[PDB]
Amino acid sequence: GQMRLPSADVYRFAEPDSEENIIFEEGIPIIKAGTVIKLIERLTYHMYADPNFVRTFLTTYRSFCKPQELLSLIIERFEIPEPEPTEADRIAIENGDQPLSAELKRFRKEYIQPVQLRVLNVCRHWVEHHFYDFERDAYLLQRMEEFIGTVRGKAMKKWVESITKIIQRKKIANITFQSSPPTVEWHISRPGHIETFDLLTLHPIEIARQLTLLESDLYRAVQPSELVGSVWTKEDKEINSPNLLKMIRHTTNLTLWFEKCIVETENLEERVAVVSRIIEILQVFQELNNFNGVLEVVSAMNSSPVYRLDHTFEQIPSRQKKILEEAHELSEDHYKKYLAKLRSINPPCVPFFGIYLTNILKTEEGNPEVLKRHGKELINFSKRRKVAEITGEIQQYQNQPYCLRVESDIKRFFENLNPMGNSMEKEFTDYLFNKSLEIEPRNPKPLPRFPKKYSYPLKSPGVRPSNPR
Amino acid sequence: GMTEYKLVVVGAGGVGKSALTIQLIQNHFVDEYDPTIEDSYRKQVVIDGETCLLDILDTAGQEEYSAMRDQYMRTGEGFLCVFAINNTKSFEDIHQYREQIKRVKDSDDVPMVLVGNKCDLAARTVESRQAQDLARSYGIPYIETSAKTRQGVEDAFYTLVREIRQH
Amino acid sequence: MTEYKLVVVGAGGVGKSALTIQLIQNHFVDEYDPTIEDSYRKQVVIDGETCLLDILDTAGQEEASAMRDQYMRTGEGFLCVFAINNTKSFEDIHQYREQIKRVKDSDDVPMVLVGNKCDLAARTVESRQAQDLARSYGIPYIETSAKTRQGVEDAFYTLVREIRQH
Ligand SMILES: Nc1nc2c(ncn2[C@@H]2O[C@H](COP(=O)(O)OP(=O)(O)NP(=O)(O)O)[C@@H](O)[C@H]2O)c(=O)[nH]1
Ligand SMILES: Nc1nc2ccccc2n1Cc1ccc(Cl)cc1
Ligand SMILES: [Mg+2]
Ligand code: NA
Repeated sequence: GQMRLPSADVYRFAEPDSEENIIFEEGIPIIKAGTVIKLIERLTYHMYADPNFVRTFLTTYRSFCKPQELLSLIIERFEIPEPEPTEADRIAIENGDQPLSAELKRFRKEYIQPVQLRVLNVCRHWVEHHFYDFERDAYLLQRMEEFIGTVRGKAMKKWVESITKIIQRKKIANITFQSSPPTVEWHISRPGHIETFDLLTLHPIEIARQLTLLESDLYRAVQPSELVGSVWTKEDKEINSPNLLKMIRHTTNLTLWFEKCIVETENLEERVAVVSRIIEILQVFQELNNFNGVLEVVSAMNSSPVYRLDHTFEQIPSRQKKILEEAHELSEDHYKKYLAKLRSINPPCVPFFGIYLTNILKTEEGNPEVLKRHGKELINFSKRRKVAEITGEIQQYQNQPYCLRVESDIKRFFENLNPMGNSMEKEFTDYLFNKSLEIEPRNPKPLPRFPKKYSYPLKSPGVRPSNPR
Repeated sequence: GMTEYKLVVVGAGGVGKSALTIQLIQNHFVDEYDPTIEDSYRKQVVIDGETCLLDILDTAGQEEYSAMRDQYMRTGEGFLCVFAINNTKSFEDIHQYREQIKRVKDSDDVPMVLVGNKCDLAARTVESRQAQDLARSYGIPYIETSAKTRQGVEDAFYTLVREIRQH
Repeated sequence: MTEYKLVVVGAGGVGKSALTIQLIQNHFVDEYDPTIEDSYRKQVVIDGETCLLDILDTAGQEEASAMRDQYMRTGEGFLCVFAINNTKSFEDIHQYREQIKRVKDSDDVPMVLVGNKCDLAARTVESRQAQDLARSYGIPYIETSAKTRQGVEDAFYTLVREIRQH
């Protein structure tokens, strides 16, 4: 039969399951709702491990349990009482013999050791992947160090000593490919001549490669702590979501730079070369699976200042019109084709983050924190699982690095790009629209002519890579 | 077959804007939602006896992607311009949202409604008279909605569809 | 996108975690932090088909030896890992093979035999002895280095192909 459990009066996690404390979804069970005690019981269950549940719980628990209270609860979970000797053990002891202790030994092997090990696995995941709780609360860290450092007994010793070392390393805190990255490509601007770097003088292949490295690094830096609780939308967003906001502000600045390059090129023929070059960069973004970059370009082409430039669009070569149209169709029908393409490509890639943000926000806003059942309020865990499914998808695409070499000067050029200068947003985007009206006036105003501004050749070197020995 | 209206929700972030479409599209009577579900933003409705399909774009959460607003806005035939009645800044933002919609659509007469949203129990700071005066100055309807009781939600969307039909 | 549940098993310290993290992140873990149970996901195109690998990284330490049935029930294929400089880890392979067969009640479970740490010169298990064992199981044998990446994709993606053809 099943193992007997400690009395629920001395050990709270032995209370029987009921609809008043846990609800399952319709082959391990999936929890729809439960009390925090039942969630922690199942987080550290003696019958099975649930590593996805550990990630889901540690990512989302702060919406229903404070970090200090979580630590108290898992320490309480860890301290399991052992059963008393049975009648057969008693009779052996009364005869001076050693008891078999069959039930005690089974309870240690099949209940205490698995639960305790799974408590330690929660601690290990907490420290390794959610260390910000301890960075923000030094006393919480002290309590965790004390708990781990005072676990006795040889069965847990290997993991206790390991977790102690992991904590110490995390307090004071390399990529291998077997193929070489391709050679860095140069066009008009030559290596070290950063003062000539510009949209048309850097090689369009290398523009796309270095922006992809930059945008990949920015994408990979965003942690779930910046997302759960919708904190990037709230008043403290600069404090709680700095890596996400840096990533978005890069994307915005690049889009505005593309628009600015276009509408400040007043000569029609030169402006066609600028737009064609940007579409070539978009083609390389597509080849690199940099979907953020693809949409940076598409957003620029759909902006009010650029979208209305019919004379410019008319002269774009047909094959580039088709490249731009295909990229635009990724966003149609609520990103239907983008979502399918993201799920089909071979990473590395750079996802577009905005869809994730909308889905996290709407999941949090559209589902209640608790479910009321039989007079009790149960934590709505299904809502947290949905949020963690999104943060898990984000994290899955953060693992794979790009096999591309950094060019430090080109990287710095794009890190320092500042198309708006000291201007506020409205002043700047009104400027861009007024430039658009200047260079291609509204009908029936005639189209003026403008002098050339570039002294170097406008012919693109193309976007197929070269390879000398 | 039936007419499809492409509606776009615009307005300041962080003040409960997303509750408007969630409460509309929702199972009205079960507070639950999966936004990842294909067509969680499409709803067949009957307005003045005529059946139509609403396709609602609400990019709530993407407000910092400010250079994408033009692209998102151009997809729409009618617009809900949403502010929170306890956030004066979000009300002051309305003028620039409307100007941007007019530019993107290249029209001075774009179907739109002004929506004042009650997203919590914090003190109201925009009185309804202020918002009515603003809507009248623009020639557009004003609807107030609750983010919690679903009051006003149908009226906001149906009024906008009537603005499209009567354009 | 088809989903595949892979499980990495073998004696403590043979490199199950280093192999998995090299696959997932292209990074070699120098530290020896004994695993309790970890899980990873990887989208990857294999033979032109996109799939999603769920990779369960398990405990090799003997103190966790009573907790294995639960993960063997869920896994669809198993990487059975030993280290080519540790004869005891090779002798431990057959215990894992027999337990997997018992739990899944099947003689036909997708598996790959993996001899890890092949970057080290001081080998104590010869390739022939491991190959003989793999043939007796009907499964391929792949030598790997989590340090250099040699054989790493081959080991995991061969296991995927065996699940796909199962
Ligand atoms: N030279 C070399 N060292 C390796 C290789 N794989 C792992 N190691 C080293 O061997 C040690 C143990 O690796 P680890 O991945 O933790 O082994 P494990 O099988 O997961 N251990 P456990 O079962 O306790 O979780 C580490 O110091 C690691 O760097 C390899 O291919 N080559
Ligand atoms: N006609 C057209 N097809 C598009 C597809 C996707 C994005 C924008 C698109 N435009 C407008 C446009 C693009 C570029 C220039 Cl330079 C001038 C207008
Ligand atoms: Mg390990
Ligand atoms: Na206010």
